[PDB]
Amino acid sequence: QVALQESGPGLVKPSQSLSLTCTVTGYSITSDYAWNWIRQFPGNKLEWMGYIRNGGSTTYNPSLASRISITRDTSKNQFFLQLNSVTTEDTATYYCARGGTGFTYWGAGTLVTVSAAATTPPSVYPLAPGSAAAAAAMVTLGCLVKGYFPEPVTVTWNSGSLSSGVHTFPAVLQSALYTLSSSVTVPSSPRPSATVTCNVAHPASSTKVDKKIVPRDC
Amino acid sequence: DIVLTQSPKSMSMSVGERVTLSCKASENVGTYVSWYQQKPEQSPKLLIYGASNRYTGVPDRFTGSGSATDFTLKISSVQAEDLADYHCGQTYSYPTFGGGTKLAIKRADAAPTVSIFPPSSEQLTAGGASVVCFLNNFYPKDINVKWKIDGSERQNGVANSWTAQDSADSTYSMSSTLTLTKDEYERHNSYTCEATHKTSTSPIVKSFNRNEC
Amino acid sequence: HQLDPAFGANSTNPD
Repeated sequence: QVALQESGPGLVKPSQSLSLTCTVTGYSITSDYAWNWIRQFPGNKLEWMGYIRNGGSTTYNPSLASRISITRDTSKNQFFLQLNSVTTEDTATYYCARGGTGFTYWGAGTLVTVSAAATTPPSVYPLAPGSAAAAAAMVTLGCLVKGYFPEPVTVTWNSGSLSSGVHTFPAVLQSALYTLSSSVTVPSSPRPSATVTCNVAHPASSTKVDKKIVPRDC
Repeated sequence: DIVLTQSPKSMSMSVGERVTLSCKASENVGTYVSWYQQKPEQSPKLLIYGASNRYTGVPDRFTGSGSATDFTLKISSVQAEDLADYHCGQTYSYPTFGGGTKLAIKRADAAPTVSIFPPSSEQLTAGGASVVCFLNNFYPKDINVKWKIDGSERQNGVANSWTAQDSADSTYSMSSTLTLTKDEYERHNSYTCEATHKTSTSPIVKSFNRNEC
Repeated sequence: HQLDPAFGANSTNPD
């Protein structure tokens, strides 16, 4: 089928120019169809930025028209977005999409942050309970991933074996950086015998951590 | 520039109920209105195009009518899986989207399951010190968590985060995190977290004393 | 008609 996939910068300074790259698989971007760039701001809001047509014509949004440029590379089968003079209001998550009878095939969407800040890797701390050998027949261990820039981070438990009883909480910005945590609930039996480990990944900084949940003293 | 308007910004609904969202064009868009579905950490998915046409793999429970200006969308029976934001957009002039209607599921009351954790050893060495506290699997969303170090209420340093509904059971889960300097943490005793939900006449209070190994 | 205006050199808000 049609498989769009955007890539490119994650965090870029202000007044600078952004440049994403959407690569499509399973359909030439030169035989029928509109090839779009749509952006989704934090929360709920969608904004169609424009598109590169089959013939290679362009129709931008009358408001970003003075700042953007959508070109293509017909041999690599990829079209690219270019956002100049990026203000901090421009930070959002970007998608490339096929357009004919509505927008049909959307890309995974890559998030772009416009901040004067700097990339700082996370401090991952393991959260163990302090009170005998748990509470009931259920134990909830957790993990605090604090101080990292910018979003996102990916946390899993024991490489994905612990796929249930998991809760990952949305990050909140603590001044110039974020903090995230994630709990996991399991029975008191496979808690200290079996060993659980939270594994965090902060792509933008190429940091991958495997912190273990050890029982606090007693 | 053709403004589109979605009505119920949000809705709560039981299962088997009959949902009905509404979208409106500012100036005649004809029948070029389409509905998208956006679940947590997923890309939208086309649902209806041409104001009335369903797409592929899209279950029968989704149908759309409407023409030039007034458009709607139905769900014969809302299922747990039907939790997500619903957008619409016109593809007549320049593509402009609606405001999205966030649709949540109405389940029954369920009290949270709190669990407060003491600040990890290494973090202290690292200078800081965070007392975490999870409020898991509750409903309704409305909860108030209150920290109290040694009896006195601390409203400075706390950071709360909540999760999107469902989780196959249609409940929520909050998390509060109080962040202190080590010193300050080291000069106090009891660190209690106090959740006050409506499925509890009195508040649920978990706590720990900085003096028990 | 299927939603092909905004694309194939056709519609576009006036003014």
